[PDB]
Amino acid sequence: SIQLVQSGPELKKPGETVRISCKASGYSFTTYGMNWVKQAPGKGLKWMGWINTYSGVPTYADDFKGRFAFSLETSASTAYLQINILKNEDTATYFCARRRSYSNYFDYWGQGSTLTVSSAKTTPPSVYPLAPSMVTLGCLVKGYFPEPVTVTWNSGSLSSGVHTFPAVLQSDLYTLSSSVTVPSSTWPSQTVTCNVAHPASSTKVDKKIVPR
Amino acid sequence: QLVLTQSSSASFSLGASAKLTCTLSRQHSTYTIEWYQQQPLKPPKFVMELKKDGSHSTGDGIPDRFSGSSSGAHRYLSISNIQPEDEAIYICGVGDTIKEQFVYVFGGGTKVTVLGQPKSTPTLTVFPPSSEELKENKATLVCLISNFSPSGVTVAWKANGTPITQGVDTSNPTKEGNKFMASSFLHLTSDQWRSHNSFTCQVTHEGDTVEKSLSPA
Repeated sequence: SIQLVQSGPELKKPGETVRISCKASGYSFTTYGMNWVKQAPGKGLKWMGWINTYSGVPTYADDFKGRFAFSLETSASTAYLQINILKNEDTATYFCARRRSYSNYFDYWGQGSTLTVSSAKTTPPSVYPLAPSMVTLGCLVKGYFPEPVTVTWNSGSLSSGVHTFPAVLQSDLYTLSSSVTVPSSTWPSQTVTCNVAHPASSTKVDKKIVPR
Repeated sequence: QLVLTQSSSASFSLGASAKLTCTLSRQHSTYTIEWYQQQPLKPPKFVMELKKDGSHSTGDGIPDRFSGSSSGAHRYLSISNIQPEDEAIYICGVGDTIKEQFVYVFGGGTKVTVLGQPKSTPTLTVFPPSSEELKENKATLVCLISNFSPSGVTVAWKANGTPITQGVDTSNPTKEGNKFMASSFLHLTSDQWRSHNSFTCQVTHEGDTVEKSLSPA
């Protein structure tokens, strides 16, 4: 029941600084090396380096010597990645990964922290209800920045028949749609609500779907 | 001077013996490598460690149709009876220690597609703008495209049966079950929505086109 849990998505302007965290649980933090891996959108994995969690000594890959700093808070079982003087192409999901060294491999990974570096403003989504054996209802999650958003239906109680589609991007705003398919005999007599979260703006929106 | 070379993509027929190659730099031809698998919006996951003599150990969550083989600087990941669930990006990696300094390098990754699956025509679901959006003087038309295989589609929109390209944004496909889905949006002003007799979402899949329309009236 070992886990690595990272901090959430962030939007920063070029020139600013960000600190991403990776909290280990289920083992002694100071006994395994913690590695950092960059994945730019649509690109491969790039090893950034690692930090010795006992001594606090960081080792950087050459492409990450300069603006990058690895540090620790051992009492919190947490590793940190700081990036200074941010550039657009620092936009990426960053993963922490534990290395075991019978075998040598990356055995546990954090979920990723998605960093967007842009001059565009944080923008919460506008959420619109989409009404027309089964009926398909929807929610349009329009014009948010940065990624990502999460969508559930009836607070997660409605899971079967839910399809959430990939976002599109245009002029520094993302849009996506989510749908749920329910029996026609149950709507509108039984209420259906989409729940949208946009972590980077700390917003949550509920929208009831009612007939149009 | 560690380098790992991988082709960027590979395709295999369903149920065939698939083989992916990762090649070490010449001077590192004897090195042990690691294979990882990665899916959308998820971190990579360890598949196996593979030595120069072909011996290997496989990771958590990996079924035994996966095996490793080696020849010279080449390291192979094989998948017996390859299944659609095996579609992913496979990335090799290699570590070394140099004057007490650890160094690690990932290959570029190979995206694997499984061909020869049963074909499936897209289902279209269209939605008109909400009254809420219309009050903001805007209209987004939504075309949800689902239940299709293989994953390639093109999407066009028509207004009164004439092509409309301005304001169209179409998503990449994503995998649901074994099949795929995508979305397309047509961004209009509320006046444009109200002024046309019809708007049509037109989806081409495997060279065949299906259409579904919205009528403002």
